Amino acid sequence: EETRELQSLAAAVVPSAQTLKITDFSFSDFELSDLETALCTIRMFTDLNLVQNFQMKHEVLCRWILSVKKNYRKNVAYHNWRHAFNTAQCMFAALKAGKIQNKLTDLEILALLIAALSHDLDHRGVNNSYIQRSEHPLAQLYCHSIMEHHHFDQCLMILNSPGNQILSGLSIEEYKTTLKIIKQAILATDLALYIKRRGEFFELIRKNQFNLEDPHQKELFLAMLMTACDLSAITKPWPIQQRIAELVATEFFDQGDREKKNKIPSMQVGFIDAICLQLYEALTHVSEDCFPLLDGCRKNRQKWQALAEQQ
Ligand SMILES: [Mg+2]
Ligand SMILES: [Zn+2]
Repeated sequence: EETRELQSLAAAVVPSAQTLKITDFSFSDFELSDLETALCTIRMFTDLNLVQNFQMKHEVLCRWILSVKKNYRKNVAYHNWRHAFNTAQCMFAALKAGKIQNKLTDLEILALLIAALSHDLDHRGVNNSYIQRSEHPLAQLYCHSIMEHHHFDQCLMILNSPGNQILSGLSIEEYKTTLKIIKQAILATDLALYIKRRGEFFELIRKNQFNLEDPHQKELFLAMLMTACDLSAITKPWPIQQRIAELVATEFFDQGDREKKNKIPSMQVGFIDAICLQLYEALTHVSEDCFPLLDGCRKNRQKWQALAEQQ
């Protein structure tokens, strides 16, 4: 923890969302410093009116952002702070440009932004087995989103750390509700759960029966939205997506955790067809203004497929 970094961040001016380009679905962070990503994150909380509605003190929000960033591992090629930051930025764009904000309560928005920023906390890389030391070595197949429970645990620890309590201003009831939504939001990032619930979502939509007013359906939508944001690197402009695919590959093969480009195109096409395309199609139906995520995903499939056919 750099007291210098905190002082620096807390005293800095925070440019507008438009100046920071965070309202753009095509947003990239390659040109940004860590400080710049922290400032963008402050703007996200501010423009979603979370700072006002829940009386967050500036220094506390600043300290919390820095604690979150610090608890991601910089030696992990893809699953690091930049991934979480980008997941949060997609959530912001989906709520604003995507116009999903007016469809949710203030607590759901608050929880979704916190969850997006915290969903992969302390990730050690996909090529590194997550070991649950608190369970028997022969009985470690809970598969009940074990790593995600760990990410949530990390999130709660930071939310409760001295000087980092950004939810201090909520009443006890609001606090319990918010924690519950954050927890379900983080667990939703387990792709296994996404695949398990995909069916309902797609069916409900197929029959114009999707009712966001239904508590069960709304919870379902929040889970789908988290997945859409977690996977959004797949919708980025071509040069950015190539870079992001490169990072994932590195973490997977070169043990960027703690044959290649040649196999990447086929792999991205497969992932787009098996998981991504349908999700963004469904999201666009919920909110047409989310179309650019779908457009971006389709454009990338064609680019990767072309390379797959070897140019
Ligand atoms: Mg994850
Ligand atoms: Zn993730």
